[PDB]
Amino acid sequence: KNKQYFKRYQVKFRRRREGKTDYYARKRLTFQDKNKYNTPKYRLIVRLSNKDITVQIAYARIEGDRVVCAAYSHELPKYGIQVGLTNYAAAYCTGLLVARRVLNKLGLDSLYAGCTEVTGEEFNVEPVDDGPGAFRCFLDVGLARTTTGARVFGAMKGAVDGGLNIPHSVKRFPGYSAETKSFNADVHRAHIFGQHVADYMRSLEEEDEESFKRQFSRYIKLGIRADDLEDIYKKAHQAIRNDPTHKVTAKKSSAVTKKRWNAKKLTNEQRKTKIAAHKAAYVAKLQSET
Amino acid sequence: TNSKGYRRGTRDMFSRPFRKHGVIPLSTYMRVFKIGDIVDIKGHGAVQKGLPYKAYHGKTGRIFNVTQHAVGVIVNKRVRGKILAKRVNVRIEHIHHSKCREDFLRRVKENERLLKEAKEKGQWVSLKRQPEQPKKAHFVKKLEEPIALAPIPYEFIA
Amino acid sequence: MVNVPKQRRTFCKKCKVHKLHKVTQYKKSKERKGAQGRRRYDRKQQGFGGQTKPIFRKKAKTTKKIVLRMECTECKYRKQTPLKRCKHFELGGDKKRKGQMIQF
Amino acid sequence: GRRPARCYRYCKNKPYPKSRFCRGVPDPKIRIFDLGRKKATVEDFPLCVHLVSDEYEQLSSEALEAGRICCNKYLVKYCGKDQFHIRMRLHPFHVIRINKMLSCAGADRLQTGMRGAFGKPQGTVARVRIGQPIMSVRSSDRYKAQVIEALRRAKFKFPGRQKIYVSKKWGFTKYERERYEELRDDNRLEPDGCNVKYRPEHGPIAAWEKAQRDVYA
Amino acid sequence: AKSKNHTNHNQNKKAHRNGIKRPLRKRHESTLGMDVKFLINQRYARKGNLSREESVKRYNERIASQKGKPKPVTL
Amino acid sequence: VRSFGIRRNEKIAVHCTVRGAKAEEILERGLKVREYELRRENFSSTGNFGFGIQEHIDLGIKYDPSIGIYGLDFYVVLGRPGYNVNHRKRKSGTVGFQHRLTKEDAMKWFQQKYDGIILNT
RNA sequence: GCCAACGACCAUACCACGCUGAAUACAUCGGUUCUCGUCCGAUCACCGAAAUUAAGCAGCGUCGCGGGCGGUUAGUACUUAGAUGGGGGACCGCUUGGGAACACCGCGUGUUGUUGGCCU
RNA sequence: CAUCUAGUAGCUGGUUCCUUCCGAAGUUUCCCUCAGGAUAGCUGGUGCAUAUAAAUAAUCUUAUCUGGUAAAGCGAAUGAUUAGAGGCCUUAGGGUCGAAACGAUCUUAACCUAUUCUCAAACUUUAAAUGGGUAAGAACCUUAACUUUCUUGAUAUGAAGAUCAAGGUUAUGAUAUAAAUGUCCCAGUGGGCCACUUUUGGUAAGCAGAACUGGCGCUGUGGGAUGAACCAAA
RNA sequence: AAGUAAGCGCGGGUCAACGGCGGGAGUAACUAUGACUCUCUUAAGGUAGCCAAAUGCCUCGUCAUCUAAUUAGUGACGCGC
RNA sequence: CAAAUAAUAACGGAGGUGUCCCAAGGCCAGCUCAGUGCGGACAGAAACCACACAUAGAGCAAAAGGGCAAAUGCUGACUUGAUCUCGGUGUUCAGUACACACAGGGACAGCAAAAGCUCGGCCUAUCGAUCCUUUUGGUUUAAAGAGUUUUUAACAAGAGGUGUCAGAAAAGUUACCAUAGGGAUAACUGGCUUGUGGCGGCCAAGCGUUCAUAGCGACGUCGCUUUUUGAUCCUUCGAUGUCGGCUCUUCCUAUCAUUGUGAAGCAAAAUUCACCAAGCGUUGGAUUGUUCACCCAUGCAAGGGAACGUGAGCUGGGUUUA
Repeated sequence: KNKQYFKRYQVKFRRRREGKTDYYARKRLTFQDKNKYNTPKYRLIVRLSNKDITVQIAYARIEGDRVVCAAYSHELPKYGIQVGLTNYAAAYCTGLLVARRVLNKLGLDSLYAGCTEVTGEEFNVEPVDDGPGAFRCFLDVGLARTTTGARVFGAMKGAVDGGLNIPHSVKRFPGYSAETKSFNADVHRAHIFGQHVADYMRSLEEEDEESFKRQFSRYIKLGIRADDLEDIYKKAHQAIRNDPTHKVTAKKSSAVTKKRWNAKKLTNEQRKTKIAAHKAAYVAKLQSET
Repeated sequence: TNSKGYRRGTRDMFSRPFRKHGVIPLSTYMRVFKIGDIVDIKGHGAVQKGLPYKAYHGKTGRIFNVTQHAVGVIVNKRVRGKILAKRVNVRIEHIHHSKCREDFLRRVKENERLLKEAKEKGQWVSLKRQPEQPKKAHFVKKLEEPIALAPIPYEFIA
Repeated sequence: MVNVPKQRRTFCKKCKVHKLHKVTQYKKSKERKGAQGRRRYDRKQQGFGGQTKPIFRKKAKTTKKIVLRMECTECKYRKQTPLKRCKHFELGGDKKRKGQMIQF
Repeated sequence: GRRPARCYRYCKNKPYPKSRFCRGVPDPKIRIFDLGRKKATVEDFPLCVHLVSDEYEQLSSEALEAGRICCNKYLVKYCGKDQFHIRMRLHPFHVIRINKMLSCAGADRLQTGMRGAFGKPQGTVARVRIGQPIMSVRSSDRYKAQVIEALRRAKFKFPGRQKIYVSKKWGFTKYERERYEELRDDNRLEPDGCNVKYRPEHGPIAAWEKAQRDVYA
Repeated sequence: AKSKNHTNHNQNKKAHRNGIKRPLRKRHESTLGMDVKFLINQRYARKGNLSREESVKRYNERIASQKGKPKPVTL
Repeated sequence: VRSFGIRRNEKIAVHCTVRGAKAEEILERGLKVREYELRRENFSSTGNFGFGIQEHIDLGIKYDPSIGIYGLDFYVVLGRPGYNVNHRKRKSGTVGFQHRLTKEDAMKWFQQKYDGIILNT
């Protein structure tokens, strides 16, 4: 609108222009005290997608957050889960994968084993004696709506099963009803092992058997049947507890000059010769008037 | 007959700058303030908690204290005619780091780098600042298009 | 019509913990004889001096600060706290309604 | 009571406006600032001639009102009825007050003798500066001599001293007459009523061919 | 009868005589109105310095007996 | 207003909204009442269009004098896939020029579906 | 040359259109048994797979708007300090230093940090 | 009439020897306070701590932070305000050639857009000069590894502290009237007045009120015939 | 805690006790004027008289008289500060 | 205002306060506001529904200002941190108090999945000593010969109130007057000042049968004049006799008349305009204390002022003691 609110236009930051950051939570997640001078705080960042679950551990530094541990969902094929990468069940693996990925490199896997006895109860790790406790994260959800049973709370119980000390309440765990709480670990245990994805594909050969070719396709391709998922996820909870090695790749060295496509933008000598012939051939076209 | 009271005359003191309104950038809370650090006060109008009162805007103190949200800064005010050193608990958003001494500290870093390699020569180490001495004798060559190039004093008529 | 609830959940410093309290008022509980400064007042004006003591006209304030007694439900322990100055005040009485029809 | 500006001659103060902070300011009985053929084009009237202040005076509204009528009535008498546009370039938004002392009946004593002084707005005046125009008349070059006498007749109704400048501009536009004639001689002076439009290289390009479709066609 | 109140005339002549007076520079400025949990057994971070060189450069190899704390401090 | 008799919060209207293949009950059921041929504007520049019918019992509703007859307000907002680009809370955006459908592509959608005529009035 | 999550600075990044887009991605998209929320599965929450020239960060294009930097305005305006300088006054000259601003013209149009990938 | 009675007085008047040295104040807060106190400042006295650097302290240069006044501005916002020019139009105030016409000129005024004149104690994108603050080294700069419950971290690496190590030439300029610190809270004072510059009220005033520095008060002498203040000089 | 004396409060009398004693419109054949009507009120609306008075501001009222000439005098007049 | 740190005055200018608030406090989540455009039966300039634009143009008990957009705005969710304590700091400042804000420590609690730091109101205002009275409070200390209970006291924290708001308990009149002082302060003279009056000079719209200036002269403009008249408070309050008239002298010119002149729309007469010009003259009465103006009259012709001229010159009518 015309040149004069543009002069008075103050943009929003860059990411609030693009939906990524709160900055009312980013201010309050990354708050450290001032008599805790330069101590990092290491929050736990699980961002979902359509076909990925990015769980990370980042701490607040000025020239950028620094990411110290990054487990994705597109590697769980290596641990025995081929499809259904954005499950409530498949998050607890990437929750548990990012905790065991960081306690081996911090050496805190001898102590702080975790919860392999996966039950769905509330589990808060008591500190191993001869010293203080374990690695603390804080969950950073962004503006995922934090209603009860979201997959973003499906990496906090995954990471607290590895042994990390993330502060809790079970109010948003799937299977804890609202009148009252009414703790119930079993619906959480059903959701951990992928029971209600199995129960729907055990309830879909009763109503509309053709809809297997719809939703729960590619289980038909890769042969995953519904009774396998309680033991597909169960045998993955120790194959993840045995090889958390960060998935580092070495192309060596193909990142820069690849190979052909620098994409130059119209050096100003060209733009002033672009509007040499754009102006000259216009009046010659206007000499086709006469 | 007023000053009296507390944010009076600070219509332009705690204003924001032009198009620097809105959300506070996040490194303002990521700065580290250790006890004995030189620190300017320029108050933030968009943080209404822990603002310094108006005498101390524009001043400069040293951090004597750190607490969870603020720094105690010890600032000099001339209350006429004498200087008390005032202790002002001021929140972190209203507090900056002084650049004044970290371009003195990059000379202590050179009064030991230049006295290091002066163990070979010896002298002059030349470790004092010198004011702008008068210039030199120097040979201005013309050549350059010989002179005149001659001004004359003339612009009035209109 | 400043509105205060009959019951408050606030710290009691005999159970050293937040309990539930019941809010009341204070008014004044008028003066005895003998109070000391009343027994002393009554001997100055035993007779023939004639008004030995000031008499305060030229008062200025309309309001008073309300002393809200807050008795505890368990230990039966009363604290007090003043609120600010306000003209009308009621205990309990009809929480205001949110967004209903403006009744004429 | 319309006491003149005869003893106003130390004027000191920052301009109190007729704004939302001294409301009660009057309707001006001095309104019009411009007259003649004010609908004439740029091309009609090449000569501009100003009356320029070489002092720092405080020219009154009634002085400026009087000087326009004396500049008008000589030009509609001599150089033609509508061969001029007079532009009176001093719009007087000033407040000169008056402490009035309603001292009728000689006995009241209440209002103000020297305590206390709120005022009442009566005046309106224009600060001039050195070299700063007061009025410009635009006309042809045939009536150059008739123009200066109407500005001379307006001189003796203003305070201070004033200098009559034939400007070397081409009308009220800020162009040299040669630079007006060269720049109008290709395309670049797209005319309006009083003023022309200038030398456009931006933007973006759509109003370049529109010029070129109306230089040839 | 209401004569002449308020002037800062003479007030800087009169305040520059015994001069305009910097406070003075201390090596020991007070710890009061300072963070009390920063101070209250940093009182005992001083009182734990029973010795500082004799029994203390014994400690440089007494913890190098366990090769120091060189790795696990890096979290 | 004091001219109609309404105040702040006086509960004057009743509305609802039907989305997706159940509107295509209540659209065409109330469009042959308008005998699908519909007026020209009646068609917003934003691509939505709508109309209004009185006599609410032409919707397959029996007359039923316990409720009375009513005049209603039918508004059909219309859109392509991807119009929830500005509706998500995370990482939002705007639709652009093309896509964004004109009046003359809702009319293009109306001469084909239900085969109406645009009735240049 | 790029892609994503998290960022810093917060328009050189914005706005309007226009035109491309390899690959990983990101999407739009499908569904409502479950957990969850609505007047409404649009939004949110959840299960997860059948087509692409819209998002998206861009590849950009624009004698684009804004914004940014430089030049010029200009040693201009103002101003420190000085005079037994001028003038009836208003105010102005000079001495001694300091030194702007609009506009105007030209230039470029995000820079980068950590961690995972892709290779036209 | 005599006594109480030398009643009281923030008020007027007077207050008695010389020389030497140092030398004010008319401002702050508070007071039934406005012809007065108490208070702080300004003064003096008396010392004391340090005499056959790198102790520091005060006007400039350097480094850095601060500022919205002069100027600038209104083709940037908010407020004004002057003129035309080009037009969306379907607002017309009705028209005009026509019953209204859309069959045409559009008439004007609205509304929109590129311009325009002139401006703001209680407007401002910009933004000086003179200013305000800070810094410019052993009280320092890099180390090493110890202490800590409070201290934080899962770190008895943080952060503060306590020690040993290693560091040419004390880290702009100019000055040092001796500076530092106590006590008598020590006396007088708490009517001021004049001037450049900036200012407010007032038509103005040898008027009223302020900021700044210099003066008279408290001060002779030279100059302006004359004169509190001007010029020169104490 | 009841019952309680005067006084007060409530009730009546009293103005040769202290004191007080109203507006606004509309109307009669030229105009003018308002006997008449409506209404607002009050404890009562200033009666009989008298008056620019030693009492009337406006004011040296207006008319007459007194003088050559009267801001004085006298007689009148009267919405009478 | 205020003169770019802060400070800063006048009976300077423009306003505000003495309250309101169980939410309008606390906190999470969702949400986007002013207005504008195209639409949708009744339905119009506005009713509602819905889309697109909207840099805050809205809203926030806020007087003004600052500030604020996945909020500090709007709506829901639970809620009581409008809690208990102990110091310290900022403001005002004497670096006193209250009070208001702040930044912490020690609890105990609210919201939230959690980080978060919630010690009333987004920030700048919304308030109060001693003595007294009065609650709450220890599960108390004392009443002095000793126990017991009542009573009283004391101590901690609030409230009751001082709006002249650092906080006496308070109506007039004096012309019958008194005292201490004051030129720190009015009444008259003198000084400065001139908004008010008038007297001049420029420009010339015009008037004058015709003619802009014989005589004028609008709108402007630049000066002179204090005496009326304000403004002022400098000199005088251990005192300058305060209005007029009478008397008497001198001076000014801003010229009424006369002398000498110039000009007219100057025939004579009568008049008008102007120049040199202060020498002589500028009167008698009625009414009023007046002072100007008016009235009768004479007069060739009836000008304006100065020492506030003039009370040890008088008078004493005005004014002004009892």
